[PDB]
Amino acid sequence: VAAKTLLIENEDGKGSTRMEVQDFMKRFHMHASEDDKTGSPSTAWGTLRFPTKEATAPYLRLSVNDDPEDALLFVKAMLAQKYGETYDRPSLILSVTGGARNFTLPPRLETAIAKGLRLAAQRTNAWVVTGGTNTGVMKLTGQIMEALSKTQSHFIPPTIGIATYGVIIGGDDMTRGEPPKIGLEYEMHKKDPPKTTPLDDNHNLFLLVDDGSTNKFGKEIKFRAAFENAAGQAFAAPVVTIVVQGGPGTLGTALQAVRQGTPIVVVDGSGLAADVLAYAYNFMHNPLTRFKSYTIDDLRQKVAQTFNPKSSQQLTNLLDSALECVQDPNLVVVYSLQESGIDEFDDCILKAIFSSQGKLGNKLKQAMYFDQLDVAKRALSEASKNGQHNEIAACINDNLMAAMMHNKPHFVELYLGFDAKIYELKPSEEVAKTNITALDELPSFALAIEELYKREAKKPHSHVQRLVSLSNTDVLGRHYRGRDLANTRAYNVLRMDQIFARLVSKDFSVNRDFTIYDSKYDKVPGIQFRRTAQASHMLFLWAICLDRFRMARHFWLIGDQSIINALVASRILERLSTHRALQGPHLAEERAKMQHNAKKFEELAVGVLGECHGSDSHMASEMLHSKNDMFNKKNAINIAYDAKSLAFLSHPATQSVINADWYGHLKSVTSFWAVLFAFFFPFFVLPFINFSGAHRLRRKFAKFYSAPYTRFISDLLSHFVLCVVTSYFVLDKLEDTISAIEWILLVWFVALLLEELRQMIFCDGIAEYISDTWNRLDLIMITLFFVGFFTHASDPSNQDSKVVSKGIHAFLVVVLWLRFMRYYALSKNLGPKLIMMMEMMKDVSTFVFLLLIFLIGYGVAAQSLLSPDEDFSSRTFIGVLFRPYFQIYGELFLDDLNSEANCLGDTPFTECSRETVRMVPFFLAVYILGSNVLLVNLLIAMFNDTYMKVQEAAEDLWRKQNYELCAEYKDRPFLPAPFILLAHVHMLFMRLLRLCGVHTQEHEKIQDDETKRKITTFEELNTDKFLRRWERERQEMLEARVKMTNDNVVQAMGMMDQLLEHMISFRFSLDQQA
Amino acid sequence: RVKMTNDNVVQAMGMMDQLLEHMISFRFSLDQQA
Ligand SMILES: CC(C)CCC[C@@H](C)[C@H]1CC[C@H]2[C@@H]3CC=C4C[C@@H](O)CC[C@]4(C)[C@H]3CC[C@]12C
Ligand SMILES: CC(C)CCC[C@@H](C)[C@H]1CC[C@H]2[C@@H]3CC=C4C[C@@H](O)CC[C@]4(C)[C@H]3CC[C@]12C
Ligand SMILES: CC(C)CCC[C@@H](C)[C@H]1CC[C@H]2[C@@H]3CC=C4C[C@@H](O)CC[C@]4(C)[C@H]3CC[C@]12C
Repeated sequence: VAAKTLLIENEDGKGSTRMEVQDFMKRFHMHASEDDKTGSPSTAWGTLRFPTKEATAPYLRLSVNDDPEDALLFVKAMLAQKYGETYDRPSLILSVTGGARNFTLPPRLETAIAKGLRLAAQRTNAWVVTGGTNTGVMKLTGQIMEALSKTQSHFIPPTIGIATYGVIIGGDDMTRGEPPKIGLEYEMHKKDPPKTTPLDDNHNLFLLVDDGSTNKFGKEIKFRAAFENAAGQAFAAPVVTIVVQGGPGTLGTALQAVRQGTPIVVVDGSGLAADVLAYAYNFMHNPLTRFKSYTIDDLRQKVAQTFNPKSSQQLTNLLDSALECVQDPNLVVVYSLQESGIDEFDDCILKAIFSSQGKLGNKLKQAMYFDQLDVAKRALSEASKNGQHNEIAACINDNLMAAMMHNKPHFVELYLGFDAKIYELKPSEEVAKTNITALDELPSFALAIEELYKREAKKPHSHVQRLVSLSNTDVLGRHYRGRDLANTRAYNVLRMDQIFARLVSKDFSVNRDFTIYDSKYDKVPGIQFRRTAQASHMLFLWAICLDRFRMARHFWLIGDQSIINALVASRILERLSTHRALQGPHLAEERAKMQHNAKKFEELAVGVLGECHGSDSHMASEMLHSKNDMFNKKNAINIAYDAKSLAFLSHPATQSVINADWYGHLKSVTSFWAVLFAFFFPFFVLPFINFSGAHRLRRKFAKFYSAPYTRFISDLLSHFVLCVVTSYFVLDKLEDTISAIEWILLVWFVALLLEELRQMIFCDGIAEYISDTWNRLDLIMITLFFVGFFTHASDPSNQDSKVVSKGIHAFLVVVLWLRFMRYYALSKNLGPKLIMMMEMMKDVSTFVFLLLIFLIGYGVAAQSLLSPDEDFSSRTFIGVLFRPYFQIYGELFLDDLNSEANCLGDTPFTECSRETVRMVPFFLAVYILGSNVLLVNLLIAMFNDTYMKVQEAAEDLWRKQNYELCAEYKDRPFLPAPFILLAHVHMLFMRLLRLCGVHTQEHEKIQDDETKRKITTFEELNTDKFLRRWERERQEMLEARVKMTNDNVVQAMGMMDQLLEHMISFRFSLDQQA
Repeated sequence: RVKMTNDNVVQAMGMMDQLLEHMISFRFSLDQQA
């Protein structure tokens, strides 16, 4: 369909307005003949489709008196219709100029020129301005640019051809249609009488300058020069002229480009006027020994050989134009394959860009697009050596913001190495001040990170705009689900940090202090280091949020608290890969491979812990008990449990930290029986034990009874005394009145119900407490004791109510002794057997679902077959469901079946009354073959395959339950269970500190700054040692060595081909010298 | 074996760079001799 609306850019350059196609293209005019001066408005514009081309290039016929800024606005409106309003702006205008006739090149120089032009068009997104015809230099530029059109997706570089209308074949066919011509076919083989030069088929745009003449060339040179000057004025881009062969008109074009300030790159080895300009640049600028023999008379003889003028004054004017074209050494850049190299054409384009109109930040942006960091490093060292460090440091902010924009982390490390603070970032546009003080306290680097979030969110199919639109949060970061603050400042970094704290966990939170960024704290020691740490953490969280791995590695390496930030990263990238805001096919591989990158951070985090376990176990235990102040004073193993990293929690150094968090961090009593002997005799063991006056022994006893192992063995001893005293209650006979042991059981389970209600209501929440298995077993033993005690206490004198009370309390016996198995998770040899039994219970339920078929079928058939003449009752159903079971487990009741069958023979099934009654054996025979030889041994094979499947996963789940049991018993009350309600009375004393008295005094231990600086230097030394060892291990792999020697063979084969070409040139010079 | 042939490729690339520098010096001496 033809487009009726086009987005034309405004005169301010900050917006685009939709208009009609005829109303925008009425400013483009045309001339029907040479006598017409004002002419008609143009009716020949639209889309022309070439043969063997999938797309139709837009053509526009414009007048010679029309302005080139309207043609550049029409090209920008065509690019806005092609690739949306957020199209790629060009950074280079490559003016391909040279011979309009056919010019055969050597294949090494044409391959190097086409590879440099394709690499500059792929990297810089450059606009190619050529002649547009399919003959010679413009056809070679179209053959260079057609390889970039197929190998690169998304936005393509446009190849604009500016050509005269009267020489273009098919312009009368282009002028014979109602505009816009949507896909009109261009016939290059059509015989046009007055125009014989067809257009190039690989040119992606056409500008046909119409002065009304026919078969005239050179009428569109000044219009293409004004279009290149208008594009360099509009996009703030340098214009570079590529020159290959060429005539005297190309020499006058290069002389007018050198007079206009445009730098020109001449490719030597292309012959003609380009070799004459290369010989003039060799005689005028090059002091080499091959260029020492070049003379003005030899260059005049080469100009008479190539151009061949009719007069000697024209040869003197051509030699003067070749001298004045190569008079400026900055404006002429000579590229040779025998001098520069094969991969030096884009370096010659970058050298012409550095030798162009020189802004320093635009040269660093063009070097960051061209990706030659040694060129920008030598230019920054030359700018620092010339005393221009203030102009370098003024332009390093926008170059560094473009370096995080275009994702070049070696340039990020280059600008970070060139004396620039990472907390000295300022945005490109000014931020409007809101009435909220949280945005008023945000510094300029937070506005720079919010500018990079708004720049990354302006791309189409962006996952961050779908992340914000599915966030349902406020601009302060609260999830309560003003609109100008929700449109302009919606990507503020406090709201992003609250979305990241929600995206790690439900209870995860971060803490950022901007009050060290004031100028009054500049004299504080280490405030600049904490400023670089907070800015590296914010740019680190932005680097995960843009999923760039190497920039996140660089901000992880220059940041502090590396292990905690790597765990938080790996959790938020592994959860953000499997998220509904990243659903969609176009964000497919960024779904996948970033999850791959997420596993990379998990492996990275383990190795820094391994580097800590390479260095010192005691410094690693001092590392992992340190509470980071940016994450609400949480230790790193709680960050691992909230981050759910099972690979980090199964490490033995983390298990050394968790077993140091057991036993009160006391290195004397570590055995179970030694802790039981210390708990049974406290006064006779704890002075005699090793350490961690009377106040020191009281502090040692207070360190002993605040251990989680001591509270765990107190809860185990209280549960053992509970189960033994309820065993002595339920086995002994209940009296006619209420006994004192029933009052002790009532007070004991009343304290257990008060501790269960204190764990349910005031501690965690109802949905967290209902998800636990053992809390539900505790609730059903509370309900079983209260049902049996209400059945006893409804009628204490009835013996039948005592029978109902013991039959209700047998469930309490079975569930209480089964709840004694929940203390076996602290043992090393019992806990994975419990997790393997809980994995194996699905195979148990599969065996029950297999055996119920055989049991119900043989039970109904067997009980119907031994009793033919019997009415149905309950006892027939008990006779179905009873005996078959116990015939699986071994008691094959047989005499009782011979007595039930009423068979009177001396043989055990003979002389029976019913003749069909001696088939109960045969059904019993096939039942015990189906049960005791088929299904139970299928369990055996299912348990062997089940245990050999999930043994290591049961071990890693035991490590997660080990830190979950240590965190559960660290927050346990210090008293055991029948004292615990009295300890809840002490919690009621905390209620006396809460609201009425309000005299609560609490404090926390503050660590030393020297110990935290030693832990941070230990973290930086272990992280640098692990990244050096991991780079050596990545370089020491087999695949990297065979790929490195394959690239070195390919470079040695290129060096051998260059040495063979230099030896062939030396043999040709030795043949021509003779 | 793959580390020994990687070191031998690196030594052969250094010998090819020295042979290319000697051939460029011989071509510069043949240019200056004319
Ligand atoms: C091979 C099977 C699956 C097919 C069906 C066979 C059944 C219907 C047949 C095969 C042999 C038969 C038995 C053979 C002989 C007698 C003795 C007679 O005094 C009473 C019936 C009784 C006890 C038959 C009952 C039915 C019986 C069990
Ligand atoms: C079902 C497949 C596996 C084989 C079928 C075997 C069945 C039909 C056969 C095998 C042995 C047979 C029994 C062998 C002997 C006797 C004793 C006779 O006084 C009555 C029939 C009776 C009780 C038969 C009933 C049918 C019987 C149970
Ligand atoms: C290797 C295994 C399969 C051994 C074979 C077992 C079979 C053939 C045996 C085991 C028990 C046997 C039964 C035992 C008792 C009786 C009752 C009798 O009045 C008729 C035969 C009958 C019903 C037998 C039939 C054959 C029998 C079912």
